[PDB]
Amino acid sequence: LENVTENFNMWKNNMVEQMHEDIISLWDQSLKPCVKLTPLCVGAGSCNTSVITQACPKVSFEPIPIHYCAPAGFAILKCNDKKFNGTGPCTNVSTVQCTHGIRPVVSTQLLLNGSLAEEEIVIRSENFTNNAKTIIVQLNESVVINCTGAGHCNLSKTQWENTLEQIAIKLKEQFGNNKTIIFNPSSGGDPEIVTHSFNCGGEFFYCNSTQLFTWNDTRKLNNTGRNITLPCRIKQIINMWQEVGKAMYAPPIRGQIRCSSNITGLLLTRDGGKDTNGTEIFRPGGGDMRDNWRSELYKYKVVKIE
Amino acid sequence: EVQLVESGAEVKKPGSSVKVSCKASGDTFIRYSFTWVRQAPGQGLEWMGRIITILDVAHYAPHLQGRVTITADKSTSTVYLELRNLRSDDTAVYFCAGVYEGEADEGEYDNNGFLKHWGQGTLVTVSSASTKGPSVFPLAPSSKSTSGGTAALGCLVKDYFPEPVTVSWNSGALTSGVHTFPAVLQSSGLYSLSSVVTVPSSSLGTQTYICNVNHKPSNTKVDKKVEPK
Ligand SMILES: *[C@@H]1O[C@H](CO)[C@@H](O)[C@H](O)[C@H]1NC(C)=O
Ligand SMILES: *[C@@H]1O[C@H](CO)[C@@H](O)[C@H](O)[C@H]1NC(C)=O
Ligand SMILES: *[C@@H]1O[C@H](CO)[C@@H](O)[C@H](O)[C@H]1NC(C)=O
Ligand SMILES: *[C@@H]1O[C@H](CO)[C@@H](O)[C@H](O)[C@H]1NC(C)=O
Ligand SMILES: *[C@@H]1O[C@H](CO)[C@@H](O)[C@H](O)[C@H]1NC(C)=O
Ligand SMILES: *[C@@H]1O[C@H](CO)[C@@H](O)[C@H](O)[C@H]1NC(C)=O
Ligand SMILES: *[C@@H]1O[C@H](CO)[C@@H](O)[C@H](O)[C@H]1NC(C)=O
Ligand SMILES: *[C@@H]1O[C@H](CO)[C@@H](O)[C@H](O)[C@H]1NC(C)=O
Ligand SMILES: *[C@@H]1O[C@H](CO)[C@@H](O)[C@H](O)[C@H]1NC(C)=O
Ligand SMILES: *[C@@H]1O[C@H](CO)[C@@H](O)[C@H](O)[C@H]1NC(C)=O
Ligand SMILES: *[C@H]1O[C@H](CO)[C@@H](O)[C@H](O)[C@H]1NC(C)=O
Ligand SMILES: *[C@H]1O[C@H](CO)[C@@H](O)[C@H](O)[C@H]1NC(C)=O
Repeated sequence: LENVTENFNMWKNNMVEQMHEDIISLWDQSLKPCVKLTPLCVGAGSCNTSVITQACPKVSFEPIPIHYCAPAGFAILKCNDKKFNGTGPCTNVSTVQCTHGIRPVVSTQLLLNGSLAEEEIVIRSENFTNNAKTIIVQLNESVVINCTGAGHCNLSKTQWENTLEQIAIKLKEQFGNNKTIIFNPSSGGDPEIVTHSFNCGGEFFYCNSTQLFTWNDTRKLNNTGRNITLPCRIKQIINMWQEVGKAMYAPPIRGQIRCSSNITGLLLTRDGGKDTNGTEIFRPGGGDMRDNWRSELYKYKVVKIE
Repeated sequence: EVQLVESGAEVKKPGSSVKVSCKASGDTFIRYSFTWVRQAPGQGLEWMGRIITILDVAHYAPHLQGRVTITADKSTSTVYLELRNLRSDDTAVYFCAGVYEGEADEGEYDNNGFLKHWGQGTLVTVSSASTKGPSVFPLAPSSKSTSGGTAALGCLVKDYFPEPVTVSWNSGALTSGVHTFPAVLQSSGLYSLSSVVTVPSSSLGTQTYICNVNHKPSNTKVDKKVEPK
């Protein structure tokens, strides 16, 4: 550990933007659409769409862990604490060569294969007061989730029920104990944000996460169900996360696509409610892959040599 | 299960531009990708291009890039094919063809190259000639050539334009035992076909033979008495 006190701000961390831009370029030479459409305006309202048609090679895009080592004239500083807001003065900081192996998983609503919370479930937010700022949840115990191009994902109803609890409890432990915690599905928006979207085998899965976010701080949902089955769908025409615009990928082909990932975290986003009675409603969120990266770099910060 | 309807056949002059319509009905428009396939007379299918409708993107044939465009009006449910700088060789029957793609309105898209649903076809004649009704000339029944059984006679629809032309004998009765030949393009820029009917000579002089030629384009319907002259 480094014997000094420094400031950290994962919400304004620059490595996030440095990885994000990398992960995008890690996408332009691995997953290339058959056609990519992107807004093109002079400002005069009228906006032509810039079209691009390239080969559409079916590649089973399988993410490789990524390290981030400071070159020279630069040093990475890691924060150490069982519960770090990731936005303030860190006491147990410590210089490191490369950040832990991170598997740049691009997804929405659920953070897959990320890094678990050592102690307990932690939830960071650039401002919990602002019903506009994504709440990044960090699970201390991942929940396996298996998706298949066959059309769905299975999740443990047990583990997911617990998780919502040990999350619902960490929420009120920030918005007011004497406050009811509820979970509802997406409010609306793009398919990629409304469902738990992500990529598996180069196939863009779109799983309906209603059964994962319709939890009332009162009842249950395990009648005749041992596992939660999200009705997933693979799309060819998708909205790009790298930049405003659609992109069409070629249909599936491999006799079988399969994924078994660790739900290591979520991206929630409680609704304003305009100071109404203690009844905070949290819904799935994300779509801004940087929050993802953040959830992984929340305790890092590269700095110039002295 | 869609049904494709096309715009009318148009007679365009060299260096011009033509736009053929194609009404798509009977199903979800945006779930189809439409393709234009042209075919010159006597010639065979030539891929003109295809529009991934829903995406509003269209790719074209190399030898056409620049002079062709494919667009779709999702509102009216129509697809259009526009060729500019028309040459004579562009003269052909332009087919409208489509294929289902899947719940495209839902992100699913097969992006199929084949064409399951075809249009009725729209003919476009790109020539410097001018619209002009035909002229029917009777073909004297071989009276000094064939006998004993039956003799063949007919008509010679010469110098007509643009196309096409229908033919029937005896007001539409003797349509049997008749061989109406495909028209032929003359150096002038005009076409000319021929119709014939091998019928018994013993019926020459009682059944006044008359081929009924029509040419809606010029709006000129012609009837000619083929007397055993
Ligand atoms: C379309 O976008 C282009 C930008 O490349 C612009 O110059 C043009 O004025 C717009 N209008 C057209 C051609 O549709
Ligand atoms: C954090 O994880 C431990 C087990 O790893 C669990 O016992 C504890 O309750 C969790 N904290 C909560 C409730 O968020
Ligand atoms: C997910 O698949 C793994 C094997 O990779 C299996 O051990 C686990 O039981 C599955 N989880 C489900 C279907 O709940
Ligand atoms: C919750 O608010 C306070 C705790 O700050 C507590 O004393 C009070 O009894 C509770 N009232 C409500 C909102 O039920
Ligand atoms: C699945 O999601 C749709 C919207 O994406 C929702 O309307 C529907 O009721 C959901 N079905 C389930 C599994 O409850
Ligand atoms: C949440 O509560 C509503 C009404 O009380 C109920 O219809 C819904 O099923 C509950 N969510 C689940 C499945 O736990
Ligand atoms: C609810 O269902 C789960 C499996 O889906 C089961 O493990 C659990 O025991 C059930 N609840 C009870 C205690 O009846
Ligand atoms: C990560 O996910 C796999 C896939 O189900 C699971 O089997 C494995 O135990 C998980 N490892 C972790 C991070 O605990
Ligand atoms: C890690 O998560 C990804 C999600 O994109 C999944 O495809 C992969 O299988 C997971 N790791 C394992 C167990 O292979
Ligand atoms: C909270 O519930 C509703 C919110 O719509 C409000 O009308 C009511 O006054 C509040 N308190 C009660 C009655 O629970
Ligand atoms: C580390 O311990 C030394 C004791 O001399 C102290 O000067 C320094 O401030 C400490 N650093 C930390 C962890 O704050
Ligand atoms: C960091 O240093 C503090 C001060 O002694 C100590 O309490 C804490 O356990 C250390 N954290 C770790 C395990 O790096």
